[PDB]
Amino acid sequence: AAVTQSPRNKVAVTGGKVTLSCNQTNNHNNMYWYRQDTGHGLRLIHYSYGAGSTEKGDIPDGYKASRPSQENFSLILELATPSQTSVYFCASGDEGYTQYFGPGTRLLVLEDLRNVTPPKVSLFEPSKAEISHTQKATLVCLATGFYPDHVELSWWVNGKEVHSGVCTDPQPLKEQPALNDSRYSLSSRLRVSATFWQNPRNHFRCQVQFYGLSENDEWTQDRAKPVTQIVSAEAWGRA
Amino acid sequence: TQVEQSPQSLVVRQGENCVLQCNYSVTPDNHLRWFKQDTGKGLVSLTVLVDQKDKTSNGRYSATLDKDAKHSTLHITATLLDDTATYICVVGDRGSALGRLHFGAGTQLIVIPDIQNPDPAVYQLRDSKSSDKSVCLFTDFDSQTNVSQSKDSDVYITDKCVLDMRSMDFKSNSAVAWSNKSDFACANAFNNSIIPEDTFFPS
Amino acid sequence: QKTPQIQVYSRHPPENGKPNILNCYVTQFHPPHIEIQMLKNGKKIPKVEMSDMSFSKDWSFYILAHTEFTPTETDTYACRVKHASMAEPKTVYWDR
Amino acid sequence: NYTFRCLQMSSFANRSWSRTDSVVWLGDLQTHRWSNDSATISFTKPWSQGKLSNQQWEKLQHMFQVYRVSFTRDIQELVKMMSPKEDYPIEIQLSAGCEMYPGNASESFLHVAFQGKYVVRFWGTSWQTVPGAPSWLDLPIKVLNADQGTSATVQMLLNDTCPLFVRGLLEAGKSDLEKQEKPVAWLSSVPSRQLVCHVSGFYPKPVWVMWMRGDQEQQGTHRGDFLPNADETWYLQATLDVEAGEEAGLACRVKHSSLGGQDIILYW
Ligand SMILES: CCCCCCCCCCCCCCCCCCCCCCCCCC(=O)N[C@@H](CN[C@H]1C[C@H](O)[C@@H](O)[C@H](O)[C@H]1O)[C@H](O)[C@H](O)CCCCCCCCCCCCCC
Ligand SMILES: *[C@@H]1O[C@H](CO[C@H]2O[C@@H](C)[C@@H](O)[C@@H](O)[C@@H]2O)[C@@H](O[C@@H]2O[C@H](CO)[C@@H](O[C@@H]3O[C@H](CO)[C@@H](O)[C@H](O)[C@@H]3O)[C@H](O)[C@H]2NC(C)=O)[C@H](O)[C@H]1NC(C)=O
Ligand SMILES: *[C@@H]1O[C@H](CO)[C@@H](O[C@@H]2O[C@H](CO)[C@@H](O)[C@H](O)[C@H]2NC(C)=O)[C@H](O)[C@H]1NC(C)=O
Ligand SMILES: *[C@@H]1O[C@H](CO)[C@@H](O)[C@H](O)[C@H]1NC(C)=O
Repeated sequence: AAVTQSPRNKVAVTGGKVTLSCNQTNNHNNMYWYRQDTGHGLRLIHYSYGAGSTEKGDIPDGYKASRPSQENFSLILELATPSQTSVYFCASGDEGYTQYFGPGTRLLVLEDLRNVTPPKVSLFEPSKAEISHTQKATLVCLATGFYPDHVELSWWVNGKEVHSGVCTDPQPLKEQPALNDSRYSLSSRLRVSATFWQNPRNHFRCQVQFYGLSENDEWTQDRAKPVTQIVSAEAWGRA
Repeated sequence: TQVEQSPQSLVVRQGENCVLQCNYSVTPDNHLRWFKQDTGKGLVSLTVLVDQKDKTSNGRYSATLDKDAKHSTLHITATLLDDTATYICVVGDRGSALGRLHFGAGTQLIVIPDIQNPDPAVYQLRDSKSSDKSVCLFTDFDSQTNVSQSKDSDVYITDKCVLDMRSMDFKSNSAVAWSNKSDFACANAFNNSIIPEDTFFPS
Repeated sequence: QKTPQIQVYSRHPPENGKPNILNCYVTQFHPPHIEIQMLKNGKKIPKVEMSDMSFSKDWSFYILAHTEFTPTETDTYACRVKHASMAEPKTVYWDR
Repeated sequence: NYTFRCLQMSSFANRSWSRTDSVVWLGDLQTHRWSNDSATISFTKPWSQGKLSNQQWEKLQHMFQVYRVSFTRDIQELVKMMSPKEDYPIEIQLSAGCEMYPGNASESFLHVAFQGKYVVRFWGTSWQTVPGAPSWLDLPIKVLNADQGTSATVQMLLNDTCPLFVRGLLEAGKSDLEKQEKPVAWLSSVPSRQLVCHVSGFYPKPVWVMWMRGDQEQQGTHRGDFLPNADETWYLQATLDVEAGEEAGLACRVKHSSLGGQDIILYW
């Protein structure tokens, strides 16, 4: 019983309209919306017993629900506030008690979008000293100069994602801590065997999925519009 | 709150056992469920307890439920690195869709991985497109080594990070350091840090 | 909706100047929400005891109202009932 | 040969306001009472606890205490589930209990009425709709049957608890159930003339009332309904239609178990 949520990550401005949606193909009559905040368990906002039905949960204020069909259940934020910064979980179920949860949606509501900037991604090639000492090769990816901190870094080898030998900083790093609107930095590491890196046919790529502005969001600055985009750095293996 | 969890935070070494408590006041109590949630991820169901005095198991996880005492424990035998997650207790008040789920704030578990053969070193790595730009890699240090933040504001040092080469059964700690300054060297990158007395600096 | 049936009767043989108990039996009504008054000369009696509301096998509600009274040649006793099924309150007078 | 009845009546005026009241009958005598205002079940007889220990009663009352709160919130959610098919006000009645027979034989029942019409019963191991019930109820039935814990509990209440509780209730209540209260009769005439024979204060309910001239039973005798008194006794009146002037010679004869062969003959 699979449940999908869209979008998976959203950066929004105060007063903007935000629509969080989730799809379910299980033919379940019942669907539920939760939000998760540090120091709290999941809390019910709205729920539905079928198409056309919307019911207030425990904390419905500032939220509107919509059930146009059996498959789709949407949480609508007509006037977004910074207090609606949370992780939103959607769930479905039939007559049983079991609720099948979606993957979650990270929402960040900012006061102004003036400081939103995409990252610069750089890939750093393994040290020859490391290769001859450990027989292993560590690649380092570096995402810099981005705001806000809503980014997804992933490692790709020959068009396929790799998880083994990968660890990424738990939280992004503030480039200038003194500033309240400081831009962020983030590092990651992919460690492989020396013999794998020495292969000139393995194509290594680090990509950062940045979440910023939408095409609908207006932009009145001289610089390029900081839209939701993928920024990437790339290197080939070498002897 | 009707569902309380203890402990709040928990730090444990690899291979060690731990027990997580969940107490509640939810009336009535049909079933109790334990979730596992990796940092910023989904809710993976571990087990469901349904009987007055119930016991369940799932690989290395085992659980109990006493509905007279309104109490549940989750035991994790031989902790691994992947167990590093928040663990959530959930009580449902009906045996059907009419039920409301009552969530606990969770128990945060951190498992410290066992480093087999420590070989601490500081390497210099260079940008694939730019020869001039570079980073410093402090790696292969044991678990009880603290990586301190930079004394200079123009220098950036990341916190400890452990990666798992699951193909080789190999784990190693790591930290990255870089600076915007031109005259910057890796040998001086970890001055304000309690590093081992046998660190490797390449000639 | 079902209109209530009201029956007014005494517990003991009625005679003038002798204390007695008067009963008001309201039956066959739905919904259960009811207002029952026992009147003396049109004026409400304050000490009117009420049995708990119950229903028969046919799901229709019934309730017994009773109060202490002393019948005379001159005094008039009645039972007044307001229900949703009736536009007007129905008053049934006691007759020996 | 007695019938044990738990009569629950629940009113739902709107989304918020709700009320549930219960009364318990063994035959025609009230044993328990549970007003919405009360957190606990009240005894209306000294022996209402039956042959159950205090620990057994506390555990049983607590089950119902949880039920009332649960049932209330359940219905409210079921209304939400069917909207806009069904709406407030909503009246729900439950008739639960067991009929007792000679020896160790009994039969239990749990009947549910919606808006004054019988629609749902618990039969065997599940909830089911009876003939005549609306089809929309199939979803609530599907939802209630999903609750395995409730199913097991209800089965235990019907199969085991009810027969055992009442069987012990008849022992402790033997004195009140087998009581004999004497009827008292009086006559009156209402113009139309109709002669009325009032019979009041008798227990148990079985009684014989007939208008007679000597040894001749009058066919035109019409018995009314059995009306209850406050002191848990019965009232009944028999009417006879006669021509004005033919009252003389007529007598009302009353037969009841309490009199013991001494029938009340009341001449006019
Ligand atoms: C039966 C008589 C036995 C004799 C007892 C003697 C004692 C005498 C005193 C009696 C006084 C009490 C008043 C009597 C009132 C009559 C009660 C009838 C019995 C009801 C059974 C209660 C036990 C169930 C457990 C019970 O309390 N169940 C509740 C709560 N269930 C929880 C808690 C339980 O411990 C657990 O497991 C379950 O797994 C879990 O889900 C359900 O939420 C029920 O769904 C509640 C409603 C059940 C009734 C459904 C009627 C169908 C209505 C459908 C209409 C559709 C609506 C249209 C919109
Ligand atoms: C309680 O007793 C019932 C028997 O009927 C009672 O129903 C209650 C509500 C009450 O009115 C009481 O007076 C009645 O006597 C039991 O219900 C029966 O359960 C059995 C087994 O679970 C069912 O048998 C089935 O048979 C088919 C065909 O052989 C099989 O394929 C199935 O697997 C199953 O075994 C049967 O349908 C039920 N009987 C009726 C009439 O519905 C109930 O089990 C019992 N509960 C407890 C806890 O003792
Ligand atoms: C019937 O009883 C219930 C339960 O005692 C009452 O509901 C409670 O009402 C109070 C005050 O309004 C609230 O504080 C509680 O939250 C309610 N209790 C529960 C368990 O929900 C209800 O008000 C009563 N009905 C009437 C008409 O008096
Ligand atoms: C619900 O019904 C009650 C009684 O009929 C009434 O007093 C109350 O105003 C109603 N509640 C609402 C919210 O309208």
